[PDB]
Amino acid sequence: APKFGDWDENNPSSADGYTHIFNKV
Amino acid sequence: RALPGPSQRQLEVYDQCLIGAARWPDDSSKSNTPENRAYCQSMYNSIRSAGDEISRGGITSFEELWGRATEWRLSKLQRGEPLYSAFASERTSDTDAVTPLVKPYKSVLARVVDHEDAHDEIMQDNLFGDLNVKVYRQTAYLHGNVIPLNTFRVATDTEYLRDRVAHLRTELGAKALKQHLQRYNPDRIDHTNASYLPIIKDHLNDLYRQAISSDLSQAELISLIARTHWWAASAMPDQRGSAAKAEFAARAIASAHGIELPPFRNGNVSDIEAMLSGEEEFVEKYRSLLDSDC
Ligand SMILES: O=c1ccn([C@@H]2O[C@H](COP(=O)(O)OP(=O)(O)O)[C@@H](O)[C@H]2O)c(=O)[nH]1
Repeated sequence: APKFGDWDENNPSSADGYTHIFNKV
Repeated sequence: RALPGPSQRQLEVYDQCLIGAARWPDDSSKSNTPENRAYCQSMYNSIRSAGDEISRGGITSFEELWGRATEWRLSKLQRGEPLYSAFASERTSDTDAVTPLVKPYKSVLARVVDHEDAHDEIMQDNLFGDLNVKVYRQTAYLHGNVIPLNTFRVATDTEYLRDRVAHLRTELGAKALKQHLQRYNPDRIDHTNASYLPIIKDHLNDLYRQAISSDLSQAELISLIARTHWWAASAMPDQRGSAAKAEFAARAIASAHGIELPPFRNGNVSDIEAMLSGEEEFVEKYRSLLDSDC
């Protein structure tokens, strides 16, 4: 099994690593 | 009563240039740079200049101090107005804040999973489905009431993911899968509900007001500095730059009493250490997140 997180390899859809803000649901 | 003010016995430059660094245990390359030493020395210098004014009665409230931190930090942005706005705006209670645990935050995944206080939980996802997550739930205690803070989550059936993510991508589009992972990454920090920040902010003026005593011993001062650091960093009051501001403020109060804290140790990112601990834990571990070696 992959490292924690490393399931997210070469995914163009990988989030960017900084704080994002979103409207509450 | 007035206070000593910043010391004249300054840290060696090599240490100035590491004030407010983010010395990741997985990439202290950025700590060594010309720009980042430039950034850090500037913070060093503007902390003392805030230092100067706490001593004189100039800065009356933690919010005023936080302003000085914000003014400093903004003048270091060479970025523009979306980004400027963020570093300058408090988080508003109609939003949530989220940090995905991708680079440069990978060192954190381990910190959550081997964390004594971690739970094992189930996190129910619209695209991936159900997930086992290791979960650290930072909580403060204030007045005796419990205030949830930041919630770390690391997804742990990794094989299933890389499969399922790859699967999910092609249908909705990376476009539509990115969307999801910006906000719902299996591995992520969910930050303090912006709703708690008025009462935290009140709490911080209380601490600030206390720590600009004259009568306090060295111990009880450092305690009150670690705390102020602890609360401000963990509340994350602003959309961006909270870590920088927390450290700046925590240090400005130090200098107002004539203390000269050293950089933080390597691999010891101050706001993460704070986020991943409870208050009294952090207060007691504080002096040693600091590089206090001659
Ligand atoms: O060019 C920079 C910008 C920031 N930092 C530090 O790295 C952390 C980044 O957090 P900050 O709150 O500045 O911004 P954000 O994390 O929201 O991007 C803080 O400890 C900053 O002092 C740094 O070393 N160099």
